[PDB]
Amino acid sequence: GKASIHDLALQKWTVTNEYGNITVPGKFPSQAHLDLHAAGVIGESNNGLNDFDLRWIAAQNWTYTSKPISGLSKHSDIATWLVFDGLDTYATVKFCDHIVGTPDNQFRQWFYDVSSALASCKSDPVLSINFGSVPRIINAINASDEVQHWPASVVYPFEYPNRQWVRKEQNDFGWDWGPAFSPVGPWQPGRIVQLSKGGELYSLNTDIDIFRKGQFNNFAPDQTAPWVVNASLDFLGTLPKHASMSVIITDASVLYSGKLEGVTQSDMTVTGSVTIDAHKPKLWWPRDMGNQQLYNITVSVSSAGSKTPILVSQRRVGFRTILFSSGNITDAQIASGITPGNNWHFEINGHEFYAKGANLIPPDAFWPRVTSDRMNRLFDSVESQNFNMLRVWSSGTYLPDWIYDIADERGVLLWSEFQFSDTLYPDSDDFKANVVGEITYNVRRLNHHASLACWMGGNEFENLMLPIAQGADPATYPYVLGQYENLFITTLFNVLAANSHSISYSPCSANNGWLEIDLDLPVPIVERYYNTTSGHIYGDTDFYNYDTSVSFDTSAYPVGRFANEFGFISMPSIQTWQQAVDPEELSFNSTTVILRNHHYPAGGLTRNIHNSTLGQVEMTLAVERYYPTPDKTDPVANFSSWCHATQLFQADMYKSEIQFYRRGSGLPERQLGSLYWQLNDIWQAPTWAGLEYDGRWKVLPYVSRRTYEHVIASAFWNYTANELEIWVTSDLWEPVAGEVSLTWVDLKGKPIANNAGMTKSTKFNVGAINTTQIITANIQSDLKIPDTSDAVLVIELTAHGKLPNAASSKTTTFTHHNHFLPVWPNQAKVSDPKLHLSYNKSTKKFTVEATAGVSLYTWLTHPAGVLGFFDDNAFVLRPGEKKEVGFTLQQDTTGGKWTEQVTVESLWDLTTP
Amino acid sequence: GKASIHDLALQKWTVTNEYGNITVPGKFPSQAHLDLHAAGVIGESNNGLNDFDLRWIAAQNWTYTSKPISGLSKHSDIATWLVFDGLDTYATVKFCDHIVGTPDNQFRQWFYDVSSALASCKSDPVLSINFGSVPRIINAINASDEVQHWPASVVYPFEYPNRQWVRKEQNDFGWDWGPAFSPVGPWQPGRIVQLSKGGELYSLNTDIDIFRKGQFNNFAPDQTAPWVVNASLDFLGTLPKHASMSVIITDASVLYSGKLEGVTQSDMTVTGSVTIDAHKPKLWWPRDMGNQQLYNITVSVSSAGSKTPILVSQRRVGFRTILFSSGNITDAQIASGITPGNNWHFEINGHEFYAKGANLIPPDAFWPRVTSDRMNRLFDSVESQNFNMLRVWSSGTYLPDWIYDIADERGVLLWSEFQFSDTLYPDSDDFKANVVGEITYNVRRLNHHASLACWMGGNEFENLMLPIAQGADPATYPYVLGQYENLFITTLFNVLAANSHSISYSPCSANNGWLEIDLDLPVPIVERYYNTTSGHIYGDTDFYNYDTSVSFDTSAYPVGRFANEFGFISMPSIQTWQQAVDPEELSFNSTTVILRNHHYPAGGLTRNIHNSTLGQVEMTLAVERYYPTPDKTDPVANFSSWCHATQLFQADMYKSEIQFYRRGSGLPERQLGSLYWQLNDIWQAPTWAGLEYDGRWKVLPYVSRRTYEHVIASAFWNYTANELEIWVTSDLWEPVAGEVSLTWVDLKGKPIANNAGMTKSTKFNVGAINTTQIITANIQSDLKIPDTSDAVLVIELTAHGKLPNAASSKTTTFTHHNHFLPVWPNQAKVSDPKLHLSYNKSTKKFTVEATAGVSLYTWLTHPAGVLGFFDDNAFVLRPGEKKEVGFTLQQDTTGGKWTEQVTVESLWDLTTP
Ligand SMILES: *[C@@H]1O[C@H](CO)[C@@H](O[C@@H]2O[C@H](CO)[C@@H](O[C@@H]3O[C@H](CO[C@H]4O[C@H](CO[C@H]5O[C@H](CO)[C@@H](O)[C@H](O)[C@@H]5O[C@H]5O[C@H](CO)[C@@H](O)[C@H](O)[C@@H]5O)[C@@H](O)[C@H](O[C@H]5O[C@H](CO)[C@@H](O)[C@H](O)[C@@H]5O[C@H]5O[C@H](CO)[C@@H](O)[C@H](O)[C@@H]5O)[C@@H]4O)[C@@H](O)[C@H](O[C@H]4O[C@H](CO)[C@@H](O)[C@H](O)[C@@H]4O[C@H]4O[C@H](CO)[C@@H](O)[C@H](O)[C@@H]4O[C@H]4O[C@H](CO)[C@@H](O)[C@H](O)[C@@H]4O)[C@@H]3O)[C@H](O)[C@H]2NC(C)=O)[C@H](O)[C@H]1NC(C)=O
Ligand SMILES: *[C@@H]1O[C@H](CO)[C@@H](O[C@@H]2O[C@H](CO)[C@@H](O[C@@H]3O[C@H](CO[C@H]4O[C@H](CO[C@H]5O[C@H](CO)[C@@H](O)[C@H](O)[C@@H]5O[C@H]5O[C@H](CO)[C@@H](O)[C@H](O)[C@@H]5O)[C@@H](O)[C@H](O)[C@@H]4O)[C@@H](O)[C@H](O[C@H]4O[C@H](CO)[C@@H](O)[C@H](O)[C@@H]4O[C@H]4O[C@H](CO)[C@@H](O)[C@H](O)[C@@H]4O)[C@@H]3O)[C@H](O)[C@H]2NC(C)=O)[C@H](O)[C@H]1NC(C)=O
Ligand code: NA
Repeated sequence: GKASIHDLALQKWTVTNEYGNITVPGKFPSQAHLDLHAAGVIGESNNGLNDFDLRWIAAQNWTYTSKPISGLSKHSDIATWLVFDGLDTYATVKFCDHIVGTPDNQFRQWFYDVSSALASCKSDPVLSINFGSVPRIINAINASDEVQHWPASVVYPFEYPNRQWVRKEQNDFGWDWGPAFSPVGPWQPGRIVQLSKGGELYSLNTDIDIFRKGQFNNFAPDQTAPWVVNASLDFLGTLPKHASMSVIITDASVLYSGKLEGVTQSDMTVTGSVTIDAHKPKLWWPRDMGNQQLYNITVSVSSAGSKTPILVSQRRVGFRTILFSSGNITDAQIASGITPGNNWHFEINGHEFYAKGANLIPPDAFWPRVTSDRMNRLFDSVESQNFNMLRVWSSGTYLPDWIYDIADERGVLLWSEFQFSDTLYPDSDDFKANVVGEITYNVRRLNHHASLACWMGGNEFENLMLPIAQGADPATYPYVLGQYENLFITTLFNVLAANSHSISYSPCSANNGWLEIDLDLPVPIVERYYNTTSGHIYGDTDFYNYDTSVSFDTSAYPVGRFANEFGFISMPSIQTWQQAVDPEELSFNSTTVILRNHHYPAGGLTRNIHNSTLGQVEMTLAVERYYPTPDKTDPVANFSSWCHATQLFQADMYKSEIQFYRRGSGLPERQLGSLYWQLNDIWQAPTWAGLEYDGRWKVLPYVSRRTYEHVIASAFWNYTANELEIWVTSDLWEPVAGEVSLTWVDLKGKPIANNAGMTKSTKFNVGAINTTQIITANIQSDLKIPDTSDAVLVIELTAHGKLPNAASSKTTTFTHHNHFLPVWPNQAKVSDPKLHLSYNKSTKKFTVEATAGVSLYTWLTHPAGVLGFFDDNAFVLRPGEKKEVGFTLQQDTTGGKWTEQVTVESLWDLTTP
Repeated sequence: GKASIHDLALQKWTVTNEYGNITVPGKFPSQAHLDLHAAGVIGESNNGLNDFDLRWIAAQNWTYTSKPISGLSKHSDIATWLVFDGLDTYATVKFCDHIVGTPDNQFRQWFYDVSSALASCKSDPVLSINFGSVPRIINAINASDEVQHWPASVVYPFEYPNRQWVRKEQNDFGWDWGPAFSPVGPWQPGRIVQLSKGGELYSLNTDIDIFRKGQFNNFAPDQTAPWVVNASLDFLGTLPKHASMSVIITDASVLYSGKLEGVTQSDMTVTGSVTIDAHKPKLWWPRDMGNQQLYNITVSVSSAGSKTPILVSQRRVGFRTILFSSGNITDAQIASGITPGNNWHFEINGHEFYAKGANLIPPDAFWPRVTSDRMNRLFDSVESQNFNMLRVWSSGTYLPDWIYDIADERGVLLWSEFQFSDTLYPDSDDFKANVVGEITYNVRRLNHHASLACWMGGNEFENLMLPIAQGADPATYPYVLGQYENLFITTLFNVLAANSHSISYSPCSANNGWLEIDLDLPVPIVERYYNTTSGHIYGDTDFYNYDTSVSFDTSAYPVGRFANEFGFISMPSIQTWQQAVDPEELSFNSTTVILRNHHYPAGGLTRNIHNSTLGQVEMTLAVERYYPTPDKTDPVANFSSWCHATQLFQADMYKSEIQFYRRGSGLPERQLGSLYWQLNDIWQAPTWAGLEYDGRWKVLPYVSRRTYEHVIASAFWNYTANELEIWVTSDLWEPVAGEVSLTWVDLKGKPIANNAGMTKSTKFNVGAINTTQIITANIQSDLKIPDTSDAVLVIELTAHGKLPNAASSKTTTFTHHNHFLPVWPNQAKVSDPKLHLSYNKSTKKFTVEATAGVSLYTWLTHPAGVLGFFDDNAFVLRPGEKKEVGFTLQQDTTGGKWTEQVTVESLWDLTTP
């Protein structure tokens, strides 16, 4: 009596529009833009001005229709279900011409009993799914005077208005780094399940919660306590009374084989738990903190009398604790010298760590075409930059299991969020009920992933949208604050706590922490909000100061506990532009390039050249103020070269912020995180990304890689006081010692006399997760530099130590390269360094040599036909010094000839015709 | 009392669509596609699948509206005219809200008296021109059962149907090498003319006819007779009775200053003539036949009593006779050994010459954007290929004066045609009246150009469309034949003869000649048609055999008097593709590349993949049968390389035809012309062009240049009999002597023993415009080639002689390079020739060297940022031999760095991964 399953992917689909005049072959899973492009009705959606030209698609219905489905049993002993892991979004499902369901949530698994439709069916049943125009439906919802309305500043759009009314990925209606395609379709897998009486059940969803005994959300657990493994299984259809549960936990070697205890059951769910000795399971750690130990847990449900299980579920899991700590700074912390206020940090298995990484946005406007290969390449680039965390930004979406799997096994912590973002939302009973379906399904679905690090209720509420709402409508503000608490704390925190003991919570991405957490309270998390004291420090920080005159001025950076967002936009490579835009449109300010800059966004549906131009201007001023301004005679080389200068400014600014945040680990703030805005791009356009749509590295990720190294030497320049400081900062969990060499040369590479009055070398000791000051110098009073525009300081650090939980006693050697230029890059008197470049096919290394003088911001550019990244880039090179640079080849289309097309350049080349 | 003129270009224009929802800035002259693209409403019309996607434009009206026009006098002593040199096509002209005209001919100058509209105007007048949707209007015309209809095979479309009903450039509705944009707008210049009573007149158009006294159309004039200069001037408005005319003719040094005699006048025209001694004017000749002597003739019209002229007109003219000879082969010609029948050749100033060139199609789908620079570059490429003639193909259009000017001064003969093409046409009274406006205006306008070489009534009537009509509807055929004669002979020949004594005529582009020409006959040209005799030869030839198994088989080529059309399609360069199509679409058979191949055309409005694919297949089979078939690992290099093989096949086939046509000059046919199909491209697509849209040379023009040299040595291979013949052919007007070296080597460059049994060198004598056989050899019986797949024969000719009408006694040296391969290129055992390439900035030469062996089809490719052509390309190179190759730089965008981006390759490179 096994469950009979027809995968909807193997069925045959046709897609039709609303007006009866467009019919093309369909795919499942897909969305209509993708099936239209596949048939040649449209060009690649990311191209040209398609954000405008393709709006006829979002404005109408699309229907996915199967051919008659064969092979279903028509015996009435049998229950026939439709199971949909994702439908995007408002849809009308029909089976043999009967409306069987009307789904309205992208983020929910839907299931419908079609037994009776099948029975009435005079031939093989056709399944059809009629997907609405989302703008039209949300416009119709909003137009009613019977629903909630908010001030214009609170619901101000990017492109389409009214997004707060639909449980759909919010960026689908446009964002300040992406287009507004509002795609629809069967966006995740789906199938038909036929279940026979007294037979096998079907598994819908499985919540595995591995926690320390006594553990609660948001509180540090007892690391000496036994593990509790709790398993709760959702299913279709009939589980008999007095059901029993057993589990086998094996190395992903049996850890445990046993029965579960305290079994409970209801109509569609069965739950049990088991306790395991603290000494048995090996711990999961993030990358560079130990092993990524995982286990397979298979859970079987049997029924009194039955020889064999009728429900079996398997997940891959880890044994670890991950705490997000946002409560008060303790007396103990205060006496240690930490500024009072509220924490904002993470702990893994009881250990504090410095978080290093970025914000992950959706890699594509069409989730169905996002591949395993594409996401594996992206994770390679994340590891290589020395990340241990991504913030999975809201709102794109809840990531599919397969993406958390990648994180799990590589050791990247995923700070996760519910899909609510940069606006205020409804809190009627029906909207909430829909949200609760969503929060309950996804919290349960995702809970077993070792990479999952926290849940936050949504993006930018207490730090941005709530105070906008207070300002915009003071009289109604306490009402909208109550809805916030009611939805994001009372409903949502209770839902998470009901389904997880292991994952901590915050009602939004940035806030001043909590005063109390207690489920006995009507609002179980009592937020601090603005109940603050002068001198105290709370919360994580943002930094988006676009005034280019203070960009490198550390007195303008925020003093906080964790930096979860910060950035400036930059152009992508010309090779990236070349993917999406016409050759004649390749200039800094062409109409198409400007219209693709959504910084700043249109605020609606117009072609807003003015707002886009504001971003164009920010980049232009940044370059003009700090970097040589290209003036290349070939207009193509001029565009390419201007694109690269914008990237240099972004890299250097992020470096400047990251080293300041990291040093803060050892100052009274005790800063413990850096997540730059933003890791990646959704299309080809000027943004905050470090990784372009296809994966190509900007200058940023090469610089952040170095600046995210375990042990770094960092140069801090107070340019008003003309004072230089060099600090050494380490994220290791034990003290380390080492040395930094400090070599002053002119831009031809000749040493400056007496090393400009500075020591050639100095030793250091630095505490665990801490910093130490090793040099201070007034450039005019204490150093003797004959010409500051003909000077560079080359900094090399070496240190010895162990990574956390290292097995081997053999100590690792840590090295960091850096430089300090006592003027702005545009003031440096660089000359042609006469770079030589060659490739060695045996060693697979490029050799780069400066022959005539010092090269600044040396830069290798791989060609179009290849994907990957170099082991270093944007570096200082002195003549005679030979540098070897390898490349991680992820994909090659050039049959190996790409090595001959690689080029090298430096700052000098920005200045030539 | 001077004429007051407002140029409509300096007025301010707005363009609006039919439905009130599109408004953009306008230009005059322009067309709506161009003004829409300029405003960013659409992308470049030539891009992607815009032939489909842009059809919403042709389907509706576009209105060009001025701002209120200032500065017109409102005195009723004054006549105010609108003068339009071209409006495309059906339009409604309004002036101060009054319909003043409804033009319906692209090819006519329209003028309208708006004096009364101006007088009623309560403020400054607005001029508006509402342009129709042409498809809609011709569909409406055709739908009426009151108009003529033809069999489907006769009016079979390319894309839009019904084109026979509109006097508009026929290719605007699509052709088998171009798109169907059906553009509309003020496509040529226009202005407002205010004329005061008793003042200056305004010149509309001026017919200058310089002929030999007694000369008539189509008959060889007397070269010893005096020149008659006839000047007929069209004007607005009032010329008083008893007007007089004088002329000054000056070097373009007075040739003549005098009065005109036999003056006649009517309402809008004044005419007079003057006779000049045969000894006074220096003659105009085509390029490489003498000087391009031109003169300025200024004609003034004065009135009894008036001190100064009231009408002045200036044209640039030449003194020469050009005969198109299509009458019977004379007894004299027969006794000389020429096959009987009818001639088809040209004579310049009484001398026969061999015509060499190609068919010129419109360079752009939008005539307004065609520039002087663009057409100058095209004429450079024409001269460089050794052309002396272009056939200005119908139907595109009647060329503007400025293009004939370029031809005039460079010496390129322009065989010109009336705009009727590849279908049969109406012959109602209104249609004819419209045509007569057209033929009369353009014949008069163009007559003074020395480059003008003939008028033919239209393309493909008697050789194609008439026999299709006889086959398709035998009963109605005599009726449609009568309309043909009535329109294209009775009406049109009379109209030309009324306005020109100097320019010969043919009722269509290809026919068997005439039996009689006599204006006393009801049909003044009595066509031979099919009144033929076995063994006799008539007419010019076409050749479009697409069966690749006979392409190089000279027994399949047509034996005629002149070859006016012949070809095979080939892909353009990848750099050309890259202009118009997405990167992902760059493969031989992508959907976009296939859809842009209009060989074969859709036959209507569908996306006809099947018909397009037939052309794709022709090119594929051609390559597979004869040339190495690329299999490059990089898909981009694979596409590029497949594009180049198609070009090699086209070049070699044209060479094979041209040398066969030219040799025919000395055989009983006495062949006297080669015009290959086609010179140039209207957009980026696989076609018969030798010059791609932007001007880039295919392989074809490099090969035809050599094959159009004055003196050539040509290899004829009968591959069934395995016989080689080498002939020397000369187009000079006097005998020449010289020598040809014949060097047999293997593909490493080592001589074959005893030169394979062939003489190393041989002398020749060749008659004026004639040929001589210098070698015959059976490859197996008479030669000793150890391995025919490891053999090449390198042929170099040198000769001494004079070009026609050369002043200097110093004789010119003529050299021609060629080769013979005794197997097909795909059978040749080529090895890596190890080519070296360098550039010398002082000499501006590239040096090309084969280091390791013989290189076949050596090929330099200039990069994207530069326009021009090399002085040689696609050549055989033997090792040690150094070849220098210069480049005519027409435009550079790369600031001189393009020389470093030039690459070289050979046949060998098609075969590598
Ligand atoms: C392992 O794990 C698990 C998980 O997995 C766990 O379990 C858990 O637990 C928790 C705790 O307790 C809980 O929670 C809770 O909940 C509730 C509700 O409930 C309900 O619902 C639910 C849900 O459902 C859903 O889902 C599911 C799953 O999947 C399924 O099954 C179903 O079907 C459904 O589904 C649906 O829906 C959804 C949405 O929702 C969607 O998604 C889907 O699709 C569909 O549609 C459930 O679950 C439940 O259940 C249960 O119950 C029943 C009876 O009733 C049974 O039958 C069953 O079997 C079960 O049982 C279990 O549980 C229970 C409890 O509940 C117990 O008793 C038993 O024993 C067993 O175990 C139902 O149906 C809610 O309501 C709650 O809340 C409350 O509480 C809290 C604490 O806890 C607090 O805080 C809050 O606030 C509240 O309270 C309040 O109210 C109340 C009344 O209502 C009262 O009493 C109190 O007092 C209070 O009040 C107060 O205060 C206020 C203010 O503050 C004032 O005003 C007033 O006046 C006063 O004063 C909670 O949350 C859950 O539920 C569970 N789950 C399960 C599955 O089971 C376990 O535990 C673990 N283990 C270890 C060892 O650890
Ligand atoms: C384009 O796509 C869209 C989306 O797919 C299509 O719109 C959808 O059309 C279907 C079929 O008509 C509807 O389902 C049927 O609903 C009726 C009830 O009708 C009322 O309810 C609707 C309310 O819609 C909501 O959205 C509106 C905006 O459009 C908004 O203004 C309104 O306030 C509602 O919004 C609230 O609720 C939303 C959740 O629904 C929520 O997200 C919002 O936030 C908000 O809170 C109105 O459109 C309509 O005018 C009426 O007011 C119902 O009677 C039908 O019931 C049948 O099916 C169910 C199972 O689903 C079954 O239990 C019943 O017994 C019954 O079955 C029997 O009848 C069938 C035939 O009717 C028969 O086939 C069957 O065999 C049985 O015999 C059904 O549920 C969707 O509600 C609607 N969705 C929308 C609007 O979002 C649209 O038609 C497409 N257009 C084209 C041209 O193709
Ligand atoms: Na209010």
